[PDB]
Amino acid sequence: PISPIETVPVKLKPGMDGPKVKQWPLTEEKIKALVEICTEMEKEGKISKIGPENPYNTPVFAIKKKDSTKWRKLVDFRELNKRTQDFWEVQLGIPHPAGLKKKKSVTVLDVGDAYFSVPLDEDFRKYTAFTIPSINNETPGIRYQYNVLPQGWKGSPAIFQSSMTKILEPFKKQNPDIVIYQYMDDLYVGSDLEIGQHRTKIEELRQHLLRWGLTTPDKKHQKEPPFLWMGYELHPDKWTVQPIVLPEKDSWTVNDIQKLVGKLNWASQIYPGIKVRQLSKLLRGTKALTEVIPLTEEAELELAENREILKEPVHGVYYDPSKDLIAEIQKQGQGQWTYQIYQEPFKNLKTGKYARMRGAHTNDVKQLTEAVQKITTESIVIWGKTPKFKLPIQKETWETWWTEYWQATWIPEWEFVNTPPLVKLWY
Amino acid sequence: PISPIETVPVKLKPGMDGPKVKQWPLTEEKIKALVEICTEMEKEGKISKIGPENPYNTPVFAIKKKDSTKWRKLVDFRELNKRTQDFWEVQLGIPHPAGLKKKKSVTVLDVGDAYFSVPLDEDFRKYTAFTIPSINNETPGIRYQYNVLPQGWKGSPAIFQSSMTKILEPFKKQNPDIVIYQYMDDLYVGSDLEIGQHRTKIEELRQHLLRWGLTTPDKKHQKEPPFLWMGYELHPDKWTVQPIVLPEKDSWTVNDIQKLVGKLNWASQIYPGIKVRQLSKLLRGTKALTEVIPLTEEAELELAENREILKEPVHGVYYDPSKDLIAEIQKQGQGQWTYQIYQEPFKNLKTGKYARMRGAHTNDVKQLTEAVQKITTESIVIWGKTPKFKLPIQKETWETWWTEYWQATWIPEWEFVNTPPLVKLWYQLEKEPIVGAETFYVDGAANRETKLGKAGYVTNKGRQKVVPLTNTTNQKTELQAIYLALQDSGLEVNIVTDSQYALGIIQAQPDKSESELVNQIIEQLIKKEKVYLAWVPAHKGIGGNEQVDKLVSAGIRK
Ligand SMILES: CC(C)=CCN1Cc2cc(Cl)cc3[nH]c(=S)n(c23)C[C@@H]1C
Repeated sequence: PISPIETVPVKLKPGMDGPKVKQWPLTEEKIKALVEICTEMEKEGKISKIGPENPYNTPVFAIKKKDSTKWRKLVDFRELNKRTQDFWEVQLGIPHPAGLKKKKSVTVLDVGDAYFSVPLDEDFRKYTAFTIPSINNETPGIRYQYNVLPQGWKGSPAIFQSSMTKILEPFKKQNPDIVIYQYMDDLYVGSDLEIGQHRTKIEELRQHLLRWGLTTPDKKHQKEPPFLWMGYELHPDKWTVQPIVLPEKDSWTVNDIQKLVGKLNWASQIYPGIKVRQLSKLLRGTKALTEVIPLTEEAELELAENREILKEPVHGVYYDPSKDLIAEIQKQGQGQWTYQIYQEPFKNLKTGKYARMRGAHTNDVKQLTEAVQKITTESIVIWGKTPKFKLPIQKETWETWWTEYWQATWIPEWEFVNTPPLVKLWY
Repeated sequence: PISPIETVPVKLKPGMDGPKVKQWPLTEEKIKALVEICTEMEKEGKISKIGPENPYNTPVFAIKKKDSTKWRKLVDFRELNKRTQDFWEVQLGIPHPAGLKKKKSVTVLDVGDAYFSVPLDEDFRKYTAFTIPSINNETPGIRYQYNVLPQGWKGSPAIFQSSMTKILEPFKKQNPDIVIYQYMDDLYVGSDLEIGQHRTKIEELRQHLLRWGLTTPDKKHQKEPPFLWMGYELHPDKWTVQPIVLPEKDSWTVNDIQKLVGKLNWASQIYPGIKVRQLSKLLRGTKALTEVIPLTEEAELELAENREILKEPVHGVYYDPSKDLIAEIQKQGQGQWTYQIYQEPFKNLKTGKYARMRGAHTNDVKQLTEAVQKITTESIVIWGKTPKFKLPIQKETWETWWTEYWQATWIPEWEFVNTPPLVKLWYQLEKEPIVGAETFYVDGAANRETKLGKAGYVTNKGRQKVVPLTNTTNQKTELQAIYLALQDSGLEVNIVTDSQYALGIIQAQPDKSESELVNQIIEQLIKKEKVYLAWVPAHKGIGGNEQVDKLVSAGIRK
């Protein structure tokens, strides 16, 4: 509406042009799901139609954010971000609450609908150019530019930051114990009160946001007595390593003792503290892969000493804020996914196994894509940034079906490793 | 005159200034001729004179063209062009025929010199001033400047095709029943109006376009019955690529080997079989486009087999949103596979192939997928939907690949239909070591410096052996050593590998590879009843692997 305001003059990093990514081709059910949106979005005055003189681009996708609810836009702002907010990571860097991880219960709300007010300098709008396609490059597509705050951008919560610190004041007064990290377009609010009480404090905030500045939270629940959207009730206080346990086979068949001695040695790299010698000695002797072999007493000590040494962790559990973090996921079996956020090999800051049995809706390009967001929220909470992934998937298959299952608001940068496993065992 | 259209702001690159491409004094016989054609463009108002406060310049050459009954003008601003800002990409994307639906009639209109009907930013015209002398040594500058989208300038094509789409906006509203598609300077209009009834609209539009400079003298829309565009050939209900002439001769050089493997590939959009493994295989000849290439016996087999096909031509049908796109994939060659898409019973819509250039050892069930995949990725792109797939493969085969393959793969709609080389698993390894079976502690290395080592193995029952193999290198030996364990062994054998590569390759249950060293293992795994590959690393204090490690010293002292 007619309620203009001051523009935080926005700019680029040194010596660079705007994103010029190219618009990936999308479905028919989708090319429309955006025409409508964007076309509401011009009346609304948020976006405008542009001309040739503007040659930048950013992919626009389309999804259904609530168990397949209503079509919603999702600009891939991955490339204009680097091209601006990296120099803006410093200028308006929304600070990271390292205690949030500790709160026994977390909740995440979509304060993104808010940015929707602050106008953008018409000296930067140029670069948020985006493009909606057509079925067979028949129609040259509809070209838009942004006039409010590109809601995908890593430099928008930053601009509209003051406005939030403000809208959040009395909440902090009243309850000066809840943490509130404001990453991208979400607000993680962490309390440490009774299972249901954490939720309480939240309906509250979802409400104090409301009445005040038209920033709107999302209606997590009503009376809806159905098993849909259990809830984003995170609890960042749990994360420990142990199912990289050695199968204790009281039937130490050679084959068994073979693989075992095997794994054990790779560990030498992840855990410099390993000495599998006199155990190897037990397999020394061409024998049938189905017999017993449990001798070298001193070696057996090596079996306990290692079994227990696996509990006292690596040096590399040190976060180095100038190191982009890498997440690697691994099809461990049927449903059971796995991953390990590291920064320098074997020095891994975090591990865990994403679980969702096949038979149900086993779309592998689901359990992972789902396991790519969980793993990626697990990092907003913790390290306050998203990890570049290594995805056990064909570039294409993923580039085809990521956007279906992506319910999220941001997009971690990624890479697909056609490179096999050694690790996909039980880890 | 000039079509009064909302002008669009073109600029030069930041910090940069307009052209000063001065020019070598022109041909008097063609300099006057510059005035006798410019004056027409100047009175046509496209060219206006100035001289004092605008310093910039560029090159006004002059030339003649196809069946020229008149002299032509020329001024490429490829200097200014690079000093001109960057625009929106003219058009990346070609409406590949097969996607098109049938419209009852489709004229094609020349969009004449619609570049000059459109105007140029009243500022960005200063950087367009050109210069014409008069006598080798006589008249002081006869300087002109542009007012309308010049004929070679980074932006014209776009500023232009922007303008037109604006200029066709009203008509495209009132007429939401007659499709248009610009093309450089052409316009394909295509209604469902019956001949003439259609003629009513071309005429209206023709007049519409006539109002804001888009003069369309394509009289009652001149429209050659067939359509060559982008090398296509389009008819009211069919498309193709007609003149594909696989040449035939003796010296088949890289340059022509390429060209030969171009047309061939192209042809595949519609020709139900065109193979291109062989010719492409050798086609990897580097730097010698001009140097002749010995078209090999199998590369010959391909070449004309295709000719057989490519003589009996094919008609491609147009899309129709009444039916789901259907997909058939059958394997024709070795790396080779084929797919053709239809929705109706049997006249073709689209055809294509998927040949593997993965690296060196790809599986077959996997290999169906990658093909399948390519098609989804292609249908999405053209028809905006997704062929229901029909594939030569029980699910019994498919579902066993994902439940056990590492990388994941997702499979949309797909129905099974029996055909010839049924896609399946030939050999399937175990989980647990086969009980009691002769455990082979294999090994096979070779010196880096001496390509010649010795594969061989050692069983539980003191049963050694070894084979001297020349022209080898560790890799080619740890596999060779497996094969041997797969030869002097029962129908249910366990095997211990030093290597990984080896255990890698076999462990992935691959089938074809082009070499006999790997290949022979496959046909040993196939005929078998129960292999069991297994890995324990070299010199890992593994005395069990130590012997296999020291065994070979009967062919090298160290
Ligand atoms: C492929 C090109 C330049 C198309 C332009 N063009 C003309 C055309 C020609 C044939 Cl034979 C079938 C066609 N089917 C459709 S839809 N079109 C069409 C419309 C567009 C407007």
